[PDB]
Amino acid sequence: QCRIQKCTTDFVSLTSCKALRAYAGCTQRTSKACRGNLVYHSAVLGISDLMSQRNC
Amino acid sequence: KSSCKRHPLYVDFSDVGWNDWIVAPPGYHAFYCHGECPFPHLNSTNHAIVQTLVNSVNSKIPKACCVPTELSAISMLYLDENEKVVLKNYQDMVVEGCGCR
Amino acid sequence: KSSCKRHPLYVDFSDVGWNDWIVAPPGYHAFYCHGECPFPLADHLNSTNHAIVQTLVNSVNSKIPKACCVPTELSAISMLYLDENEKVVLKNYQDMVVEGCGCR
Ligand SMILES: [Cl-]
Repeated sequence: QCRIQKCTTDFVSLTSCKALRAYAGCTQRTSKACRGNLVYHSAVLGISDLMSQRNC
Repeated sequence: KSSCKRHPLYVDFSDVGWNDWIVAPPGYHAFYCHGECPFPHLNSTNHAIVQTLVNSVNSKIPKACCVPTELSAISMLYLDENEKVVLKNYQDMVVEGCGCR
Repeated sequence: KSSCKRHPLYVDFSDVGWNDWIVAPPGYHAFYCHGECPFPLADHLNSTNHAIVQTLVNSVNSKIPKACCVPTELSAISMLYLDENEKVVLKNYQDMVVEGCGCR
């Protein structure tokens, strides 16, 4: 089902625009099964917000 | 300095850009918690009592924090792949009560 | 700005004047929570749906504060005190020790 938890733990461990790009794809894959997920819909907004600040 | 209590907060889903997936409602009253957790009645853990006493002796240790201690669910509508409406109950969306933790 | 995490804190009961009733221990490792609950990261970490929302609202309007870094998992300790009969009484005090922090 919704796998944003797996995408998040994977990005958070990397952070401790190469990890953001990997996290943007991951969330776009599980996107279909995350259709009504609050933590996913915040992640889409979160990733988008870090693509502008810092811009890459 | 104003003490720990709930404060009103209407969340308009279009303002946070969540109107791209939430069919209904257009927003809701979430509320929020804010205020001082002072040494001298509030809902607090034993840890929050201790941290507050430690803070009164050493300022470098912060006071307990004013956070939601009682929350309630709301139901929202979204769409599935087929543009069919799906109702879902989202837990801990509304603040019923604040406390020091 | 450092993110939400646990920080060490030894509580010496004499320093808080609680040594007038707590026979044992002389103190304990309480710990404490501190740090920013930022928009991308805060989500999980560990947070309620309200904390996710408040954090998103804050990223749009700063006048609304961020979620707060508080203990989300606590554990108990046992202490010794005296009753009226000057006899030692053991008691387990709940939520004394931070095991984990989260954004609420
Ligand atoms: Cl809590």
